[PDB]
Amino acid sequence: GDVTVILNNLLEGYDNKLRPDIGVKPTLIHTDMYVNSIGPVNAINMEYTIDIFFAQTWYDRRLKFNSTIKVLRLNSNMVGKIWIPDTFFRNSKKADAHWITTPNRMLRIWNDGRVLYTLRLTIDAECQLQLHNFPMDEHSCPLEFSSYGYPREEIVYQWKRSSVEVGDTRSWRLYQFSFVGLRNTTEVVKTTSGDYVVMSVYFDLSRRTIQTYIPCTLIVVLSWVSFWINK
Amino acid sequence: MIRLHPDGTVLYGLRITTTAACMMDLRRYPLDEQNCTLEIESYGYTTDDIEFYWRGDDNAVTGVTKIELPQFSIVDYKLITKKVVFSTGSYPRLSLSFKLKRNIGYFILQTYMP
Amino acid sequence: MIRLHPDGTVLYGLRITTTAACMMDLRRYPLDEQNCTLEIESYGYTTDDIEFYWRGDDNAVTGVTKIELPQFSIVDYKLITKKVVFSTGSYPRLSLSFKLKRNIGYFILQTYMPSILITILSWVSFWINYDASAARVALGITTVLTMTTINTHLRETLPKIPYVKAIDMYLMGCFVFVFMALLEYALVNYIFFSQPARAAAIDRWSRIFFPVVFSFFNIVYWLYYV
Amino acid sequence: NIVMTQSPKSMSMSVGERVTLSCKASEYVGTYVSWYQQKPEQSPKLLIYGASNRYTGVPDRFTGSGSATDFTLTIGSVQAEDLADYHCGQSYSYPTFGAGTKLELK
Amino acid sequence: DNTTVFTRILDRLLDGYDNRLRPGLGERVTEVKTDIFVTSFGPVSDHDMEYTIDVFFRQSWKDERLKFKGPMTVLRLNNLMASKIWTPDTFFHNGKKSVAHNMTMPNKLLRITEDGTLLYTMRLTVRAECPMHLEDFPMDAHACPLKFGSYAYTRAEVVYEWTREPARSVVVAEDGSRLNQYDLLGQTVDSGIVQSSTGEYVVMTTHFHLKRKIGYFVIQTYLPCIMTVILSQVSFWLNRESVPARTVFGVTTVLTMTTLSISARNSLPKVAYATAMDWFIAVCYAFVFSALIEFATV
Amino acid sequence: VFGVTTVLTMTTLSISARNSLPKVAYATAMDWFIAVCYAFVFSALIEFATV
Amino acid sequence: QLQQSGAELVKPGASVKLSCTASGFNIKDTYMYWVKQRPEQGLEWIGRIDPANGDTKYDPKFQGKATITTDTFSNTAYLQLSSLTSEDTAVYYCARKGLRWAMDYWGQGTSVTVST
Ligand SMILES: *[C@@H]1O[C@H](CO)[C@@H](O[C@@H]2O[C@H](CO)[C@@H](O[C@@H]3O[C@H](CO[C@H]4O[C@H](CO[C@H]5O[C@H](CO)[C@@H](O)[C@H](O)[C@@H]5O)[C@@H](O)[C@H](O[C@H]5O[C@H](CO)[C@@H](O)[C@H](O)[C@@H]5O)[C@@H]4O)[C@@H](O)[C@H](O[C@H]4O[C@H](CO)[C@@H](O)[C@H](O)[C@@H]4O[C@H]4O[C@H](CO)[C@@H](O)[C@H](O)[C@@H]4O)[C@@H]3O)[C@H](O)[C@H]2NC(C)=O)[C@H](O)[C@H]1NC(C)=O
Ligand SMILES: *[C@@H]1O[C@H](CO)[C@@H](O[C@@H]2O[C@H](CO)[C@@H](O[C@@H]3O[C@H](CO)[C@@H](O)[C@H](O)[C@@H]3O)[C@H](O)[C@H]2NC(C)=O)[C@H](O)[C@H]1NC(C)=O
Ligand SMILES: *[C@@H]1O[C@H](CO)[C@@H](O[C@@H]2O[C@H](CO)[C@@H](O[C@@H]3O[C@H](CO)[C@@H](O)[C@H](O)[C@@H]3O)[C@H](O)[C@H]2NC(C)=O)[C@H](O)[C@H]1NC(C)=O
Ligand SMILES: CCOC(=O)c1ncn2c1CN(C)C(=O)c1cc(F)ccc1-2
Repeated sequence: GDVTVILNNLLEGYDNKLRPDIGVKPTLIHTDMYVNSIGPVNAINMEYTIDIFFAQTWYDRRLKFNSTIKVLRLNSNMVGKIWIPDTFFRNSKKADAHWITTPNRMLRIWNDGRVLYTLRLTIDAECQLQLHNFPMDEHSCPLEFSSYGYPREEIVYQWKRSSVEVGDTRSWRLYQFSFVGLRNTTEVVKTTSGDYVVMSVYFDLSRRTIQTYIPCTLIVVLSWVSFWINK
Repeated sequence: MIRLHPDGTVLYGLRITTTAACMMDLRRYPLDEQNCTLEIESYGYTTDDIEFYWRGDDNAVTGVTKIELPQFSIVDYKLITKKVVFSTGSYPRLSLSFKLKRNIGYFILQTYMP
Repeated sequence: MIRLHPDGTVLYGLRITTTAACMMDLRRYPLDEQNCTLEIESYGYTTDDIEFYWRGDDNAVTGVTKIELPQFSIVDYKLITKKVVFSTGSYPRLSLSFKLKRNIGYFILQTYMPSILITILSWVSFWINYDASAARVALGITTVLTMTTINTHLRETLPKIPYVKAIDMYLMGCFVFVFMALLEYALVNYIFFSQPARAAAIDRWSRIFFPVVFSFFNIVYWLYYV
Repeated sequence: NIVMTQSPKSMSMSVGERVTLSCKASEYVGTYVSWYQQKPEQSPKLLIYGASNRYTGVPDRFTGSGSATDFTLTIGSVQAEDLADYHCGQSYSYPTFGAGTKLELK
Repeated sequence: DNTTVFTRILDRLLDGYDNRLRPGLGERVTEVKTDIFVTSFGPVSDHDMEYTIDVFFRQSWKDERLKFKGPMTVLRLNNLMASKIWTPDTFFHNGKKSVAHNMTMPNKLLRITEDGTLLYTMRLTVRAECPMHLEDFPMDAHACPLKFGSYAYTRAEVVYEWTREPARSVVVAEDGSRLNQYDLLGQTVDSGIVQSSTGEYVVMTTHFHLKRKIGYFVIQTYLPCIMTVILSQVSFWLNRESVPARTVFGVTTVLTMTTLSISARNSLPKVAYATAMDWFIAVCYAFVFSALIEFATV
Repeated sequence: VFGVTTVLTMTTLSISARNSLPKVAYATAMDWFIAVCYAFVFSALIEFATV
Repeated sequence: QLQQSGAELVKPGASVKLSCTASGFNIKDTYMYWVKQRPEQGLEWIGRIDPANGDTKYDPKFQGKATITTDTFSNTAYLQLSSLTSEDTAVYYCARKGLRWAMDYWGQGTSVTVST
């Protein structure tokens, strides 16, 4: 009953195009992702598939309702209205979100701003593949995301306490490699428009033809048995 | 992105993946030089209506040096500006063209020496 | 399109392109008949609210007399009207069905002849005298390995389907024939030194018993799978 | 028809002691076992539904654990009033109950 | 004017309906009921380890605000009505690339009873992921799962329960198994609870059982192996004086083994460990070397 | 050896020759040329075999 | 929550009709069960009715001997037996499905005695 009133009050006099705090210090988006599975990795195409659950949080002074209701969950039908930060993956070749039944998106608005926005993804990234280090080869596959339309003066990312998780490492379907390590770095990149804060999470992999060359050499050496037979 | 300005200078940016098509002459295979190109033009506005020009001719295209193909190598790229005439009018055009050269050393051992 | 009328009769026609899925049975492949279907039915309305029926059973489907397939050939098409009952209600269904029959002359020569040739060549070995044993041994070995290689090479160009066919049973039959012939010659070569008349009889009996059994097997095969 | 074998048939335990019951299920029942308590000359009540889930209003000592085909109830500190009958019954299919266990204090 | 009464009823029904709020926000939790009717079980793939499945994913929940008093008592509303009312979000925890058909009009029926009970069903084409264990190839009997749970609503707000008794909920069609390699056995369903960083979410589970057919591989690889081994054991009955004959006889068996093993091992999908056919092929391949070395020492 | 060489070359030629072209019912104007190559080479083989 | 009829005494061969009234919720939401209990034995399932559609199932051993009908308007489910023998002298219960298909709410139970 009253939640409809609260929503109608929040949406009155609300402008979608403008990020919060346009004239003052920039918004500070916290980021936290959960890796579900890592698709097949191939050396020819030089690419790999990942499936994550991207989640990011930011304060917002205009969503400051006051009532007894502490927290209000929301379906994905609300994401279109309130502001949502653009965040693309620089390493992506082909990225698609999931809408199996409905749009997979979540929205949680706490009592004093602090929107929460999470959504499923599926990313294909270019992994710089090197093979001379074998048997000691350790490939590193990067995944680096950053804002697109906002310079460093207008948006800044930052990780949470842990902010990266994994699960069910046995069922990641990757054969030739094996998951070993995981790290996280933040940088600043200059481009045509200005300066963009570029988050970066890249985790390492290790490796564990030779079964096909043997049948050829075997037949070669075996054909020579003819020679020592009498003429 | 959309970026306004105090003097009204709009700035419109995209992020595109184009599977463009270039003609390849293979009479000289595998010792050949390829000229693959990318041609850009307006569509609904004649040359009396809109004007294209590269901004910062020296720095119009960036990031070419970091490009490394597995089989070719980017020798040189040039910039062009033209005016093309169709049946309906005169439309402006910009062109981007960069040569391609093969790595002969990968083919010598594998093909010629037998 | 949309085409109204004075008495309220709407006419709504799309232009669609369906990649339907029809169960194909390849047990009798290469020479088989396939019956593929296309089932049309409502989704939101039960049989109490909507009714389907072809508008003229003779001319409900046109253009089938002109369709040309590179490999198959149309034989006959039928039109059906049914009523299907799921867990929620009774939905109206219409069906389009038309059998498909493959061409014959192209695949038979390509596939079957080599095995028959290998079996006949394995037969060629019997006439040879038992004195030059090495020659018939070499022949009985070369036939086996040539047949195995023919089978392995043929199992690639054919469509990869992981269940049993008829051509595979045929090839395995020919493999069994050549293997039995080689075992027969091994037996003859071992038992000869004790008694010559046994082998001198077995040669002339086998020369006439192998082709008879082979032709009988082929007659049964081509009576049952044609 | 699914059959539910319950063991033991009847057992007696002193006050404040640990008590454990078992309900072996011959067929498959995917964690839909439910334990019912029946005091003498009353109506049965629901203690545990599913597995290791306590129905509201149930004391904290009643705890159960579940598997594919093996199920176990674990009472904590048995009291004076906890003496009653205990029935395990699966509802994966058309439901059927166990034989029943009577627990008299000593 | 026979439709005006129904249009007035419906417009009064949608008067001030807020689709962002689930039914009974401050009251009891919403209890969605689920039911699947698998129309056809698609082609299971060993390489990608995905299996295509078709479903008529049914749902039903009691919404209090949509109650009405009218003559029909069952409204068979169109497909467009489904977007304006609340519709629970139900994703698939392990589905890579699903697709909901849009053939001639969105495939969604929405039935509203007089009490307020809704019905809502789609025609999806699910493409899930099931990890396989090929340690018993080609005699393996592995089970591919399918997990669907609510999203953006914790367990304190939406709870899933199977529409009928769980044994008879996930139904497979009689002649719908357009499947060639494997053979279908049955179904297994199991409720559950999965705790995560956000909260505790309810998660239904379905297990489809599969057993590979061996009839093809019997006449494909095993029987040629057995024939080749029996043939390689024939050499002992040859005469010891005819040396070149026995040498060629022994070598060609190894040649046949190499050809057969190469032809057979190609179809096997890539794995880290060694499959159960590899041991048979290795022993079948070592006995001929044993016979050859035996002839050598003789 | 000579005949085996010719036969293997003819077969490996015919495979790709008919692969480059679609699979139609009737015989193309290249199938006849391939079949004449084929008939001559196997006639030479049968001649050798009977000699 | 639930009420049932009073104690019943009937001669063999006749038929008795039992009632279970649900107060506080519309039965058309959930199912309704019927369970009997012999003296000093385990529970035994009888049937299952769905007041939404009227569908019914029965224990194959009680099939044809028991009939379950419901009155959605008066909010009550009725159990009418067939010609009953002197054997089935036991208490009958009525239940309502819970969360995980566990029959949580039970009636006080009525006692049907077959005497002469
Ligand atoms: C050149 O032309 C082509 C085609 O002519 C253009 O492609 C089209 O581009 C437009 C512009 O974005 C798209 O419209 C919008 O699409 C998004 C996302 O689309 C996803 O779902 C698509 C299906 O849409 C739904 O409806 C069907 C109906 O059954 C459902 O089954 C689905 O579940 C969906 O809910 C699906 O087809 C898309 O797949 C394709 O696109 C992606 C992205 O490009 C590719 O990666 C894929 O590979 C694939 O090719 C995709 O999955 C919708 O979300 C938009 O709807 C919302 O947004 C509107 C604007 O915000 C709003 O007006 C709508 O009402 C709706 O908003 C609703 O939801 C909001 C929350 O999200 C609420 O807040 C709001 O209140 C409201 O309730 C919109 O439909 C076309 O889909 C797309 N078509 C195709 C075939 O690709 C191409 O863009 C053109 N190029 C250029 C440069 O313009
Ligand atoms: C790939 O092929 C194209 C097609 O020829 C090349 O474009 C050509 O580039 C030259 C110089 O780069 C152009 O010459 C110019 O002509 C104008 C005419 O007035 C003159 O004013 C300039 O000073 C210059 O001489 C030529 O016109 C142009 N051709 C076309 C059709 O646009 C391109 O250079 C090739 N790629 C590379 C890497 O060279
Ligand atoms: C291809 O397959 C379809 C089904 O997959 C076949 O459709 C079947 O056709 C027969 C006709 O021979 C139908 O039988 C009909 O029975 C009704 C019963 O009242 C009656 O009107 C007639 O006696 C008629 O014969 C059958 O219903 C229909 N559908 C099935 C079996 O599901 C079809 O015949 C096959 N062949 C062709 C060329 O389409
Ligand atoms: C680490 C941030 O995590 C998310 O942002 C997230 N977003 C959605 N969910 C999660 C948690 N998570 C790892 C799940 O798997 C899951 C499972 C559910 F059943 C329902 C929701 C989620």
